[PDB]
Amino acid sequence: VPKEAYIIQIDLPAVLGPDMKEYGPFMAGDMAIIPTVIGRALVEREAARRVRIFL
Amino acid sequence: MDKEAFLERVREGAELIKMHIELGHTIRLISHRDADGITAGAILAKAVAREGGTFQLSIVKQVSEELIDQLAREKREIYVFSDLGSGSIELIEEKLNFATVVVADHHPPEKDSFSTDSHVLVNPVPFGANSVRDLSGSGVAYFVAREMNRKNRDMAYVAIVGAVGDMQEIDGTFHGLNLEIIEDGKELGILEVRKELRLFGRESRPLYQMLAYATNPEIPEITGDERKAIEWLRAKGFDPEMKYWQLREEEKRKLHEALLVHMIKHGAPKEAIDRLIGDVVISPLYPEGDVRHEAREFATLLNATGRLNAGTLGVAICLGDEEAYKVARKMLEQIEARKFIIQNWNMVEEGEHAYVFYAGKNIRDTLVGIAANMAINAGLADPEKPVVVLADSDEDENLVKGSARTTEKALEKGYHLGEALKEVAEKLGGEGGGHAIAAGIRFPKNRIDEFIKLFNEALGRQ
Amino acid sequence: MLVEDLLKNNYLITPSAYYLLSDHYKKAFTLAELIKFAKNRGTFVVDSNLAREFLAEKGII
Repeated sequence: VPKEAYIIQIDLPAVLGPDMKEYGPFMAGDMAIIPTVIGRALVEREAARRVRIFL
Repeated sequence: MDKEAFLERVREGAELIKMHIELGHTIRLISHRDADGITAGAILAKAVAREGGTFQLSIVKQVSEELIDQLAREKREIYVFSDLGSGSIELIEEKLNFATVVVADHHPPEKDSFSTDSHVLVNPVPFGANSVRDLSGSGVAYFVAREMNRKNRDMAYVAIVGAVGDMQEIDGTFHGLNLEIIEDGKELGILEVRKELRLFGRESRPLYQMLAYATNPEIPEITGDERKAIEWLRAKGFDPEMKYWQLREEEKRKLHEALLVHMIKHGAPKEAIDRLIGDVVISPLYPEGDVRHEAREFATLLNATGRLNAGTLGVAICLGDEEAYKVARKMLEQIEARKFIIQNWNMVEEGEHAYVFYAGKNIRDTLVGIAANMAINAGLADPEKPVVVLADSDEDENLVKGSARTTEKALEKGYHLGEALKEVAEKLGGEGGGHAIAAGIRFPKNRIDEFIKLFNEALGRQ
Repeated sequence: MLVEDLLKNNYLITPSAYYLLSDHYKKAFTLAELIKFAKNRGTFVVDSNLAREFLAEKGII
């Protein structure tokens, strides 16, 4: 389950991922490592921005 | 300081975080809003990602019962507080005992450790460290992340950014455990310590704005007067529109010698003069002229993102995200500070020996000293009467902060603003005092009227 | 499997809402019906409140 870092820009309850795991809840402004499926959907909804962490 | 006892707490906190990472648990990170907390949050966020773990970072103004209750309802496995929590140890014991808690802070704690199990306080103060000069909140985060994985030493510059934002080097140099972080960054080549002018704006501000906005130290007759700063730099042979980093090394020495002489002539305190040239932390990772190239300029950008409810955007900058840096600059005061005090100079309370202008939240508590100097250098107040600007402390809703500024000619009436502010500080309940011509005070907000009568009576008695 | 299908069209769902809708998915309502109900409420999150209102409008008891 590929995961990336995102800044969630709205309040958000715990939501399910494809792995049936729970993710959240999120306070508006939180930065979390979440499955890309959820993050990309929030990005497309203009509700989150990707953040790159160079390791 | 008992450094070895402190390192034992550092390993405890680091081992707990890594244990939950290896258990597959999301590391819940809570960090403070200012530059110290934003860098501390990014240090721990990168440390968790480097171990292959998962985090969810919240940048908050303060730890409160309402915040702890929200965190408790999330039902997490481990909560990690950075740059806060030292004053909330019993609140955390009560509402988060069901989970692992790690507090990484440098503020004086109410208890030297937790009584509950799987709760570790990582704080150097109980081991003999100076809270305001031996290590900052980001420094504690750095120690914990370095114990988790020595590759996290590549965040040494980010930690110093928070240390400079926390004014750990207020006297021009670093002390205590900060020096261990600086040596780490030097070994990795990610930071360099210059001996230069310590004023803000060596990367992005013109030289006249660098001088006019000087606060640590202030420059007499120049702080708060952009016109005199432009005039002064021209007479000394400098382009006032040039940036400090663009000067040759010989041109910088010329500026330093000229500024130091100007401060000796106009009776600047020896403390202010000794702090003009000192440690300035630079990072080769960024181009010169970039805001991130210098620690103080970097810490200034982070504090800006924190005041616009965009703290994690500042965290993303510390993690190397280039788009977040571009977003922050497009998203982002002294000109409005002068416009406010001029267009609202009907709100003052002139007594028999001073002015008192309470601005509320309209002026930051850090710009109060500049605002008082601006009232003198803008045809607003009689230069023979000292000026005191007051503003609500952004860190305490029940407190207010003020600075007392006057001119040299007015000093020749018996005035001394340090002894005047030290007297009222010990008659209202709070800090206060300073030097002869410049001093500050912090007292309860509900006794502003008592301050004006006492400070005028104290000044008139001099 | 409505978690993946809603995610395919950029829709999130809470675990409690999945509890109330999973058994009814594809039997009593279509993915398009649930998506249209959510979009007309101006949301892309399917929570327990939206789920109960959705089953109510559909007559699913």
